[PDB]
Amino acid sequence: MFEIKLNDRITEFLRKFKNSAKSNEGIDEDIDLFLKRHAIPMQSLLFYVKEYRIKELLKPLEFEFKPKAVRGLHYSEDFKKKLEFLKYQEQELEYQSM
Amino acid sequence: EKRTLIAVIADEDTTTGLLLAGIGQITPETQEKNFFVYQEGKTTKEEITDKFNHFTEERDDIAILLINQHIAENIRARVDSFTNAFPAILEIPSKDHPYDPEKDSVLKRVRKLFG
Amino acid sequence: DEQYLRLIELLSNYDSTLEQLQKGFQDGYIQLSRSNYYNKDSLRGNYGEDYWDETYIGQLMATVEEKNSKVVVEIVKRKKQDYDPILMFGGVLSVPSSLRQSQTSFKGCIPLIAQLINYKNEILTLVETL
Amino acid sequence: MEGVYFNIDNGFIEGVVRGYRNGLLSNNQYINLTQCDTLEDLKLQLSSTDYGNFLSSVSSESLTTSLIQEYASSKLYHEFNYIRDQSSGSTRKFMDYITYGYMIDNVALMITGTIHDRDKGEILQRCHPLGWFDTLPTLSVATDLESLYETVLVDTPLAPYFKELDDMNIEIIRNKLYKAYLEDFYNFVTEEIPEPAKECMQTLLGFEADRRSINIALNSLQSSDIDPDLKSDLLPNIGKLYPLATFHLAQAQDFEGVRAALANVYEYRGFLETGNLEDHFYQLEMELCRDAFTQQFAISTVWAWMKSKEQEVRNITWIAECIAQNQRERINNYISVY
Repeated sequence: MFEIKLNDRITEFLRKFKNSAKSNEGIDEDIDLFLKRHAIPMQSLLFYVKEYRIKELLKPLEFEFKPKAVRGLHYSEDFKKKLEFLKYQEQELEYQSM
Repeated sequence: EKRTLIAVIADEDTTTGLLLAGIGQITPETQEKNFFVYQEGKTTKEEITDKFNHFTEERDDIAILLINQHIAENIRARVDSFTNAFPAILEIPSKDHPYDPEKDSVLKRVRKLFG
Repeated sequence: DEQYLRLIELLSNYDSTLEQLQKGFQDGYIQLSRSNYYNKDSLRGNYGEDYWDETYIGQLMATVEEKNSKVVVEIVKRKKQDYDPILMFGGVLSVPSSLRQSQTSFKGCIPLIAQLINYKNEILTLVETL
Repeated sequence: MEGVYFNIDNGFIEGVVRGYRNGLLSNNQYINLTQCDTLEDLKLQLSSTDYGNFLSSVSSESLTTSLIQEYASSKLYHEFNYIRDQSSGSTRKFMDYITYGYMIDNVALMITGTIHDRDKGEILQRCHPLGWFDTLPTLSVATDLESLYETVLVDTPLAPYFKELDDMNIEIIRNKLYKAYLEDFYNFVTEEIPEPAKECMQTLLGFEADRRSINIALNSLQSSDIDPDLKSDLLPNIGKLYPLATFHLAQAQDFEGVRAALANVYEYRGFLETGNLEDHFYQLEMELCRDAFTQQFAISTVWAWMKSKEQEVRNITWIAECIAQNQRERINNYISVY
């Protein structure tokens, strides 16, 4: 549903894990992707904490929520123009037909 | 504890889904309508707050109050004012508005901890 | 404090549940919608209002334990009105095969609803504790 | 010949209904709707078709898939009622019969609401406009057999079809009513409808009765209390399955037996083998209606139009659902032959 922002504590702990028990190929690749993604799944964070147990837990929490879908992203420009024309006609209808 | 019934304020389709799940339209005894069918664009904050108060203050047997999350977002202030333990409120996803963690009280409350 | 790590784990169990709650409803709705489609066998069309029965006593009953500072809630069969709710929509001959899938998804949501309530309460207790 | 005498009474009606047929969304228009990504965008796009401003009374925010379905269906019913108004004689009987199915649906809905503890006052808001009749609210006196034919239904045109009151009993009454009604309407078509429309409506009613027979046969397996005698009483005598395959379906008490019975009929074998059955039934219905529109001087064009426009209302609704729910990966699951 949401990941954890890559704050200073997150970055430092990921760097430590990269050369720690979490240095496995899959775990290291996931940590690198999170650094690229600016956030890590918090279940993976708990797994890395277990591997280390190290760094403290307190940090400036910031939850990266799953981005909301952008409505109309797949619209073609011709479709956008068609919708705009239809919207103009609908707006006109409110008083042209009055 | 005498709380043994479930209350819902929801959309018609979410209410239909909950009915299909097994929730009933009225309590097993002294049955009363426990479903409020919110309609988009046809219900003001006053009605939603009134029914929320109806289910949270009265109807002492209501253990769980299931609310479609858009309804809660409409009346977020009232829900934030609400504070109790016998009745438990739970926002559930709607047909057109899926569950949005950015409008969940738990996320903000945990973020306030900074740990 | 090391207990914070457990909090994260707790949150994980919350997060997954939300997704398992994001589905079930998400599926339960679309199949429900697909049941409005296939409306030829339905009484009126869209499954919703005009199909419900106020006389339907809930097949599901929720019990509050209150056995600790963390409130714990469970959902079980309610203790005739206590009939299978799909029959409410004409469940013997007229419901589409997709309404049954919708019912399955919505039932599968309920244990996740109870779990989500429990985890929300535990997270709030831990927030008040820290 | 059909056109020699058809246009004396049904010329204007058939022309108008053929115009409505020309108003059915083509696959291109369905694709354009599919490209829409919000309900308000779908409303704008749908305003460019013959649906026009049917949703002008609905603001962009108040718009919901139930409103879209309700308004499209209201447009369809207003068009059908207009065509019925222009109808007289045998055509008027044909349209009255078309409304008889929705009258049966309304009877079943009212009695289901009655056993469900909903007052008739609110249920009448859900009754289809086509199925309205004077004694509709009076029929549901109580949850007992004294209702309907015993007190009020005798005044309705459904009275001849009636020759306890639990949900299962409600559905048995509804299925018996469809069985009798479909038999009576097949008989009326055979005895009173000119030859091209006669054969077209016979084929369409055969398909409708077969759709029912198959659905009842399949669904009664799910731990239903309907004995094979009752099932035989529920299957219409007019379908393409009658009498061999109908008997096989009635006696069959397992899925494999039902599939064997369907395998006996060429027109339907393959429907139960794969894919969702209702999709196959809808595709066959649409193909039959599209064929029915090739015949010019036929009143079947009315039925073929109704069941076509009704299908359209489903499609426009299903898209409206997938757009509303962001289930675009299945937005194309509609049936469109035009």
